[PDB]
Amino acid sequence: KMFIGGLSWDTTKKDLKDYFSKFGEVVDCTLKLDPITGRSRGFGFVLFKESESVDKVMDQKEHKLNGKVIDPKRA
Repeated sequence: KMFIGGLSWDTTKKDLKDYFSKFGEVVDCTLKLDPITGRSRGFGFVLFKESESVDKVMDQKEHKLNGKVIDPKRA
């Protein structure tokens, strides 16, 4: 699992999970940016299915989803 900081107030587990589907497989992907439930924490989480897939997305944190970069970490 990992932590992705810098999610857009209108992000979702789909656009973030798919954006991360290019690194490997994902069993989970949360997004704390609820623009409707006032539950937007400004970041979400990502949970890949394999270790090699996680290390890859961590090889370069110069990401850019929702039109904004993020902060990938080991949760």
